[PDB]
Amino acid sequence: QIHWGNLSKIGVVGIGSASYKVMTRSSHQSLVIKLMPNITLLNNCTRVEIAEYRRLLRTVLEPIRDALNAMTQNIRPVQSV
Amino acid sequence: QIHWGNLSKIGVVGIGSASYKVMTRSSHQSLVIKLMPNITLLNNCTRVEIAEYRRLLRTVLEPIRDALNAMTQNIRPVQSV
Amino acid sequence: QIHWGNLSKIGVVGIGSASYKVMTRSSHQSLVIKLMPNITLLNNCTRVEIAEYRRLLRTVLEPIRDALNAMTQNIRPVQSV
Amino acid sequence: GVVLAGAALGVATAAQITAGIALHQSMLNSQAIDNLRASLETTNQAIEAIRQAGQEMILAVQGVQDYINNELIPSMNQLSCDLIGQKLGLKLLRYYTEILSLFGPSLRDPISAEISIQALSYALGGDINKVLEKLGYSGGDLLGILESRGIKARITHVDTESYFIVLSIAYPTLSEIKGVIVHRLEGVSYNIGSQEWYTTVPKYVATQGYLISNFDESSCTFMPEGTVCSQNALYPMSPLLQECLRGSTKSCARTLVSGSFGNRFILSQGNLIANCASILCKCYTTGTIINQDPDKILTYIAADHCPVVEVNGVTIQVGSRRYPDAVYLHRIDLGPPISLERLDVGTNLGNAIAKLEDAKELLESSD
Amino acid sequence: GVVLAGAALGVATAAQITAGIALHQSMLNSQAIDNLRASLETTNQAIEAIRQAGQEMILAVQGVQDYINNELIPSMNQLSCDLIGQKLGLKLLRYYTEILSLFGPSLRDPISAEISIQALSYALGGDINKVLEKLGYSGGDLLGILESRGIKARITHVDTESYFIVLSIAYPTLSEIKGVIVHRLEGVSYNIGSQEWYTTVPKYVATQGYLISNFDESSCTFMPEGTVCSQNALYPMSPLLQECLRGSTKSCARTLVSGSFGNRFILSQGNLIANCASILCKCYTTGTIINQDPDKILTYIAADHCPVVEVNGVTIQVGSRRYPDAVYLHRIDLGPPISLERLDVGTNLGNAIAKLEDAKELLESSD
Amino acid sequence: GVVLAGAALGVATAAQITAGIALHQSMLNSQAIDNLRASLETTNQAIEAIRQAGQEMILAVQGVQDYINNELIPSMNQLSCDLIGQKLGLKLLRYYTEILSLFGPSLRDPISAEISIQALSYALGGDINKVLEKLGYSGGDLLGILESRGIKARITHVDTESYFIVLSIAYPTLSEIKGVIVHRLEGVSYNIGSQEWYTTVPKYVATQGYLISNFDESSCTFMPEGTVCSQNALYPMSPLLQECLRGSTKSCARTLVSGSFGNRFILSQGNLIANCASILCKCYTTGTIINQDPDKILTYIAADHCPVVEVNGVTIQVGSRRYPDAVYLHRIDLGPPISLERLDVGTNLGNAIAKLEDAKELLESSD
Ligand SMILES: *[C@@H]1O[C@H](CO)[C@@H](O[C@@H]2O[C@H](CO)[C@@H](O)[C@H](O)[C@H]2NC(C)=O)[C@H](O)[C@H]1NC(C)=O
Ligand SMILES: *[C@@H]1O[C@H](CO)[C@@H](O[C@@H]2O[C@H](CO)[C@@H](O)[C@H](O)[C@H]2NC(C)=O)[C@H](O)[C@H]1NC(C)=O
Ligand SMILES: *[C@@H]1O[C@H](CO)[C@@H](O[C@@H]2O[C@H](CO)[C@@H](O)[C@H](O)[C@H]2NC(C)=O)[C@H](O)[C@H]1NC(C)=O
Ligand SMILES: NC(=O)c1ccc([N+](=O)[O-])cc1NC(=O)Cc1ccccc1
Ligand SMILES: NC(=O)c1ccc([N+](=O)[O-])cc1NC(=O)Cc1ccccc1
Ligand SMILES: NC(=O)c1ccc([N+](=O)[O-])cc1NC(=O)Cc1ccccc1
Ligand SMILES: *[C@@H]1O[C@H](CO)[C@@H](O)[C@H](O)[C@H]1NC(C)=O
Ligand SMILES: *[C@@H]1O[C@H](CO)[C@@H](O)[C@H](O)[C@H]1NC(C)=O
Ligand SMILES: *[C@@H]1O[C@H](CO)[C@@H](O)[C@H](O)[C@H]1NC(C)=O
Repeated sequence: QIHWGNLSKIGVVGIGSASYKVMTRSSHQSLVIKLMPNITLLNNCTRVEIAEYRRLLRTVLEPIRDALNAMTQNIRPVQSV
Repeated sequence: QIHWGNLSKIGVVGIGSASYKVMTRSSHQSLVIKLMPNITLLNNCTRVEIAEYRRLLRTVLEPIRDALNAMTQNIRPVQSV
Repeated sequence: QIHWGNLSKIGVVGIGSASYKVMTRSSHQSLVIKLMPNITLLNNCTRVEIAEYRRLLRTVLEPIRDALNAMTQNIRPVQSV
Repeated sequence: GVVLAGAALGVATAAQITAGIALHQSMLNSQAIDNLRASLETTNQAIEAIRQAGQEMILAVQGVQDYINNELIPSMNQLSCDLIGQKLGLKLLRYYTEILSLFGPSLRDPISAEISIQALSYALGGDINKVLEKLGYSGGDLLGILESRGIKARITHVDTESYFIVLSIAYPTLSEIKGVIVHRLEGVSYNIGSQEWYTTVPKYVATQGYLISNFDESSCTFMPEGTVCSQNALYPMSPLLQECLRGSTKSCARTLVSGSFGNRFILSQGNLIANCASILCKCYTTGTIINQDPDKILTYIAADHCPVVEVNGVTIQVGSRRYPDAVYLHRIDLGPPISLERLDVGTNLGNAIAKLEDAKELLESSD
Repeated sequence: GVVLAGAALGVATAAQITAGIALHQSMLNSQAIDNLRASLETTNQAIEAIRQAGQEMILAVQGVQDYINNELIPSMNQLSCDLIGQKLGLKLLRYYTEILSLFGPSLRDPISAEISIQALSYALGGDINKVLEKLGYSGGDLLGILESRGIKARITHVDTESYFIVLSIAYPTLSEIKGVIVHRLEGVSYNIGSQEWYTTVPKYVATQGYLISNFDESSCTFMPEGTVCSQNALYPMSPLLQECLRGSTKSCARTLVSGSFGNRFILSQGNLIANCASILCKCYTTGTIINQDPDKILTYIAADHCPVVEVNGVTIQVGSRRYPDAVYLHRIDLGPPISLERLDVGTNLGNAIAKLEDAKELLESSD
Repeated sequence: GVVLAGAALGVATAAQITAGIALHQSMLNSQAIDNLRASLETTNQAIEAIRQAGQEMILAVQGVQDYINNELIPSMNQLSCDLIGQKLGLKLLRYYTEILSLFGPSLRDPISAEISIQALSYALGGDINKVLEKLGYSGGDLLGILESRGIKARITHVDTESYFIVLSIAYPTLSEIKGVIVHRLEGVSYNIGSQEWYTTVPKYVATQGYLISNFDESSCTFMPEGTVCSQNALYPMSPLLQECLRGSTKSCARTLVSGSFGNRFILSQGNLIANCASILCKCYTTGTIINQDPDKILTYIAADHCPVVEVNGVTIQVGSRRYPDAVYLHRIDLGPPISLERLDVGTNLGNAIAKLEDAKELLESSD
C-alpha cells in the first residue's frame, strides 16, 4: 500500500508500525459525589460556612436536575403508544 | 435567510436558535494587591524570607512601573499645546 | 526589504523592530529526583503507605530504565569494529 | 481634557492610546496613593474594603494572609522560630512564582493588558468568591455568575516602595443585539453506495439582516433565554459558504465520516431524519423494516407513515410530517468533496496552483 | 421497553437520544435514592463503598472529608471555634469553585456529556488513585493504568434536597482492529542547490485494506505491542495525499526547512540516509569523506561501501544495503512547494481564485 | 570515541541518535551511581547539593521532604500513628500522580525527550526557585530569569533499586543573530463604501538578508533590547506573501472586520493614520471636522494641516508629516478578499478545484 521505495527517494521513511486498539466501554458502576460533608465532630463551628456553601451549590445543581428531568419525562413505557 | 429545506436534503438541520447578548464593561472599581503581608505576630521569625521575597518582587515590579510612567508622562493637560 | 510606503497605503505599519536572540544550551549539570523520602523520624507510622507508593512507582520506572538500556547497549567503544 | 503627546511617543496602537487615556482618568491621585499606602500598612486581613470618606472604597487583597493568620500565628508558641520562617518561605516562593507568571515578561503590554478575574485567582489567595461577594455578586443566579467571571482588570499603579499593585475593574452587563440570531447546525451522514458522507457546515452560524456570519462560541454560554458572550463572537463568512446555507447545495462541501460511523439519525421538528442505509430502521407500529431506496440518500420518517419508529435500536414516537418524502439523489446537486486537515489543504492547493499555471500557458498558445 | 416522545421533545441529536435512553436504564430507582440518601447521611469517610444487599455497590466520595478528619477534627480543642469555621470555609469555597467549573454553565449538555475521571479529580478530593483502587485497578501494569484513566462518567441524578450527584461510569477494554496498521513517518531534508527542502507528510498514517487514512495520535499511547487509543483516531485522507504515499512523488508537497536546519540524516533498516550536502559525511573505515553528487539529493550509506560512517560527528556502523544508490534528481519528479501556515494558505488561495476567474473569461472569448 | 551499532538498532531518528550518544557521555559512571545511592540514603533535606570531591556536584531534590519535615515530624507526639500515615499517604498518591503524568506512558521517547524545568515543578516539590538559586540564578534581572526558565532536562538514569531519576540539564545563553530583524506589523481598517476592510498580514515577520520570513512568537519575549526566544522562531514564508510585504499591494489579501469594528486609527512616526469614514476625526486646533474623501480609503494626519487632532474622542498632538496625503483608491491595486476560517478555506478550495477541472476540459476541446 505505502510505496516505501519512492518515498525514500524524497527523504521519507517509516520508523515503526503498530496494530491499532481502541477503547470500548462496557458494564456500569455508580459513583456518588457527596457534596455535604459530615461535620458533627466540629460542633457547629462551621454552621455559617456550611449554610453559605449549600446556597452556592443550589444555583449550580438546580439547572442540571431540571435538564435531566426534561429528558426522562419524555421517556415512557412501550404501551403508552 | 437560511434555506432549511435544501439543507435538510443533504442532512443538515438547525437544532436551536438564540438571541445574542455580548458583555459590555461599565463603571469602575479599584482593586489593590497588597504584596507585603502583615507579619508582626510572627516576631521576626520570617525576616530572612521576607527580605528575599521583597528582592525577588522588585525585579518584576520595576519594569511595569516604568512602562506605566512612559505612557502617563506623554499625557498632558489640554493647554500645553 | 519591507516596502513601508505601499503597505501604509493599505493600512499596514510597522510598530517596532528588534534584534533576534535565540537560546543555546551549553555545559551540563546533574539533577537527581530522590523518589524515596527519609521517614525515620516517623517511626514506622507510614510503612504501609511507603510500600504501596514504591509499588506504584515501579510500574512507571521499569519501562524508562529499559528504554535507556536498549539504547546504551548499542553504543560501544570505537575498536569493536 | 488631556492630550497625548504623539510626536514624543511616536508610535502606539489604538488599544494603547485608549488604555493610556483611561489610565490617566482611572489612576489614583498622587496623594490618594499616600493614603492607601498608610491604610495598607496597618491592616492584617486577607481581604479588606478600605473606606476613606470622600474617596471611593478600595478593595485590598493579601495573597498569603489567610495562611499567616490561620496556620502560622496559632503555631507561634508551639513551633520553633526557624520552622515558622521556613513554612512561610515556601508560601512566599510559590506566591512570587504566580506574580512572575502573571506580571512578568510574559505580559507583553502592561498598559493595555486586560487580566480576567479568574487569571488573578492565585494572586488573590487562590479563590475569587470572597472578592466577588464584597463587590455585591451573590452567586444566586447563573447570569450574575457569568458576568462576575467576565470581569477584567487593568493595571493603574505599581508601587515599588511599598510593594502593591493597583488594578481597575469594570462591571460587565448584557447588551442584547436583537437583530442577530445564533443558530446551531447539526448534520447526519448520508450514503452514496457504501460510502458514508456528511455535509461540512459550521457548528454555529449567525444571521444578521442580509448577512450570514461565522460564530465563535469560545466565549459564549448558551443560556435558556439567549447566548451570552463575554467577547465579540461574530466574524465574516465567505460568500460561497453563505450561498451554501442559503440553499445552493452545490456550494456546500462534503467529506467522508471519520472512524467507523457518523451521526446517522436525528430528531428534528418531531420527525426522524435517518440514514437507513447505515442502520436498521423499522416501524414499530406495523413491525415492518424501513428500507432506504438506493437512489435516495436519506429517509424522512413521520407519523403519516409510521407513528412509532425504531432506529438503531431506539424506539421513538414521531409527529406529523414536517419534511417531504426523500427525493432522488439525481435531483440533488452535491458539492465538492474536501478534507479540512491542514496538510491535505496545503497539498491539494499546491497541486491546484500547478495545474492552473499549466492551464494558464496553453490558453495563451491556442488563443 | 421504553419509547422516546419525539413529538413532545421535538428536536434532539442521536447522542442526546441514546444518552437519554441510557439515562433511563442506568439511573437509580426512585427508592434506591431514598436508601442512598440515608446511607450518605450516616457516613464520615472521604471514600466509601456503600453496599446494600440486593442492590449494587455504590461508590461514595466526599471532597473535603479528608481535610475535616485529618486536619480539623484533631484541632478541635486547640483552635477557636471561629478559626475552625474559617479554615473549613476556605476549603468549601475552593471546592465550590471546582463544582462550578465542571458542572456549571460551561457544561453544555448534561444529558450526553461524558466527563473523564481525570477531570473529576478535584471533585473527588484532588486525586483519583484510591477511587480506582476501590474499583479493582492495581496500578501494576501500564495498560490497566491507561484503561483506568480512560473511564468516563455520565450524570444520572442530581439531588437538590441532600446535595449529591450520581454518576455512571463504564470500564474501558481494548478492541483490536487487526486490519488497521498505524505507521510513523519521518523525513530527512534534501538539497537542491543551497536550498534545503523536505517532503510534507503526516507524522502518523494508517493503512486499512485499500485505504490510506489520516491518524489523530492525540488520544493514543504507543505501547510496545500496539497503539492504544481511548477514542477513534482514524479520519479520511485526500486522494492526492494517498497517491503521494502510494509512490506518486509528484503528488507529495515540499517546503523549505524552518530555522537553520532540518533532520539531515536518519538510521533506517540498518542504513544511513543522509543529506551529505548539508553535513560532513565521512567513512570512518577508510578515512575518506563522502561527497554528495550535486545532481543527487541524498546519500544512502550501507556497509557494501562503508561499514562505519561518520555523520555530523556521530560514528555509526551500518548493515548491508537496503536502499539503492541515490538516483539523479532528474529521474525524480518533485511535487509542488507549499507553506502550511494559515495566512500563506489563505493568501495564495485568494490569488489562485483570482487567476482562475481571469482564466475562465478568456477561454470563453477564444472558444 | 564510541560507535552506534546501527545494524543492531536498525532504525533511529537523528534526535534519538544524538541524544543516545549524549546519554553515553553524560550518564554517571557505574560506581558514581553506588556513591550517589549511598549519599541519597543518608540525607533528609528537600534539596541538597551532594558534593563528593573529585566528582561534580549533584543536586538532589526530594518532593515530599518539606512536608514530612515541616508538618509531619513536629506532630509526631500529638497525632496518632495511623493519622500520620494517612496524612503522608495523601501526599504520596498526589506525588505519584505527577510522576505518572510526566514520566509515564505519555512520555513518548525517554531518550530524546527534553523536559522543561517548569514542567518538573511538581516533581521537585511544587516550586523551582530554590533549585535555580542553588544553581547560581539570582532572580536579579529579567534576562537571567528567562534563561533560568529555558532550562531543559534529559533523563540519564532511572534507578529501580533505590527509586531515583538522574537528569542532565544544560544552561541557556543568548545567541544573537545580528542579520535577523523581527518586525511587529499592525493594521488599521479602511473603508470601501460602507464595507470596512483590513489587510491580512502576520503579526510578526522577520527580515534576513534577501529573505522575508514568518516568525513564531510563541517562545519569545520582547525585551527592551531584543527579542529573546528559547526556540527557533523563524520559518518559511510563501513568495506571494513576501511580495506583498515588498510592496505588491495586489499580492496582499484582505478581509472584512470582525464584530462591529476594527482598529480604526494608529499613531505611527508621530502621525495619525485613521479611517475617518468609520470614526469622527476633527482638528482640535481649528475646530473643524476632518472628512475622508469618499474615493480615498484612509487619512494621514500630520501637523502641517492639524497640530492637534481629535480622533474617536481622544486628542493627540502630532508631528511633521511622515506619510503622503492619501491617494485615490483608484491608484491602489487591492488584493483578493479571503477568509482564514478553516471551513471557508476548505469549501472555497473544493470549489476552485472543481472550476479548474471544468476549465481543464474545455481548453482541450477548443485547442
Ligand atoms: C435547492 O437545490 C437545488 C440543487 O440541488 C437547486 O437547483 C439548481 O438550481 C440551479 C440554478 O439556480 C440550476 O442550474 C440547477 O440545474 C438546479 N439543480 C437541480 C438538481 O435542480 C435549487 O435552486 C436550490 N434551491 C434554492 C432556493 O437555492
Ligand atoms: C516513482 O516515482 C516516479 C516519479 O519520480 C514515477 O515515474 C513517473 O510516472 C509517470 C506515470 O506514472 C510518468 O508519466 C512520469 O514520466 C514518470 N516520471 C519519471 C521521472 O520517471 C513512478 O511511477 C513512481 N513509481 C510508482 C509505483 O508510483
Ligand atoms: C506600489 O503599489 C502599486 C499598486 O497599488 C504598484 O503599481 C503597480 O505596478 C504594476 C507593475 O509592477 C503595474 O502593472 C500596475 O499597473 C501598477 N498599479 C498601479 C495602480 O499603479 C507599485 O508597483 C507598487 N510599488 C512597489 C515598489 O511595488
Ligand atoms: N470572494 C469575496 O467576495 C469575499 C468577500 C468577503 C470576504 N470576507 O471574509 O470578508 C471573503 C471573500 N472571499 C472568500 O472568503 C473566498 C476565500 C476563502 C478562503 C481563502 C481565500 C478566498
Ligand atoms: N477529491 C475527492 O474525491 C475526495 C474524496 C474524499 C475526500 N474525503 O476527505 O473524504 C476528499 C476528497 N478531496 C479532497 O480532499 C481534495 C481537497 C482537499 C482539501 C480541500 C479541498 C479539497
Ligand atoms: N511557490 C514557491 O515557489 C514556494 C517556495 C518555497 C515555499 N516554502 O514555503 O518554502 C513555498 C512556496 N509556495 C507557496 O507557499 C504557495 C502555497 C502556499 C500554501 C499552500 C500551497 C502553496
Ligand atoms: C499589623 O497588624 C496589626 C494588628 O492587626 C496592626 O495593629 C498593625 O498596624 C499592623 N502592623 C504593621 C507593622 O504593619
Ligand atoms: C457523621 O459521622 C458520625 C460518626 O461517623 C456518624 O455516627 C453519624 O451518623 C454522622 N452524623 C451525621 C449528622 O450525619
Ligand atoms: C534520615 O535522616 C537522618 C537524619 O538526617 C540521617 O541520619 C539518616 O542517615 C537517614 N536515615 C535513613 C534510614 O535513611
